[PDB]
Amino acid sequence: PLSRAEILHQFEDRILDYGAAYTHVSAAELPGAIAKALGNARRVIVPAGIPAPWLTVGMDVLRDEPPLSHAELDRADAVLTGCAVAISETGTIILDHRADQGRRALSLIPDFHICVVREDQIVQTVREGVEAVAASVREGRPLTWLSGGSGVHGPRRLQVIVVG
Amino acid sequence: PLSRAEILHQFEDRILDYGAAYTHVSAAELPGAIAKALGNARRVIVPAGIPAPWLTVGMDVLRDEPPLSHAELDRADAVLTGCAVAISETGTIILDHRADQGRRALSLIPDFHICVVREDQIVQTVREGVEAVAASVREGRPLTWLSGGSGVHGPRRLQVIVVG
Repeated sequence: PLSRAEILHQFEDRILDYGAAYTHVSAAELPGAIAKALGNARRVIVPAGIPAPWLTVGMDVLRDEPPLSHAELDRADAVLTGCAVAISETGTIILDHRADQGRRALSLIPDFHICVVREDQIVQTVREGVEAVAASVREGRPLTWLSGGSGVHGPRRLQVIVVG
Repeated sequence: PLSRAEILHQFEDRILDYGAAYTHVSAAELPGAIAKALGNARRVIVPAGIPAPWLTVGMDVLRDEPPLSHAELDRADAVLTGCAVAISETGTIILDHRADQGRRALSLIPDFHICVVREDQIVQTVREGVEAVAASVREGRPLTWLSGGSGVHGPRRLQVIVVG
């Protein structure tokens, strides 16, 4: 097994090669990091399970209750989500669409995805990643795997924020 | 390991428990099965890589070149896709959005998904399923895992057609 430091560095490398933005911050720095990532385009879709402390005044928060129309999603500047697990070897982020991630449309239609990944959600191998989401699969939850590897198609911009 | 027969029966059970329709047909029967699944609502989105022989006169074929708008996708009656692999234990179908599956929007926005699964694409375990799509992940292809387990949220209707 790789060390945690090597895993973090590997994940970073793979996310950067994907063409995504990447930053690793402390919990205290997180709200600022998200704010910084949004810049002056602050119309951000926020799934119900995103912790309040991540959010900051000046965000134009869109909520998905009632569900945002395709047009509302397309007009949003960004979507902010957590994830289920991330895999360092392939720079993969897996969503299982729990409350901090929202339904599939929220990370498909908007053009800029800000995805917050806790340091402890990053595993080295695909095998471990699948183990982490096995229960979600058994529950019938959908999974979306977004990968750098070893808009029309989805968000053309991705910011990954590792925290902790 | 389960036998192929037990695997097929298991996959069927899990897909049926998901609330999906399920049929197992021969290759010769496939075009008819797809036609039968569409009924009188024949406006079907067909990814470029779907083999011509699956398609039948009377289908109102929509192509995604140029890309269909959200409204065009929402107005379509169905989308027809292949898949990457299916897992019997969890009734999971994994898409990797190759040419016979199309971009993520095509299986998210329309309300009725007809998904053709070759008998040889069905594996027993999640472990095997991941092995089957590992190369896609390494390539950076997105994966969508649709699962029964052991519209707003996506297609409210799913027809699975196992072939061969």
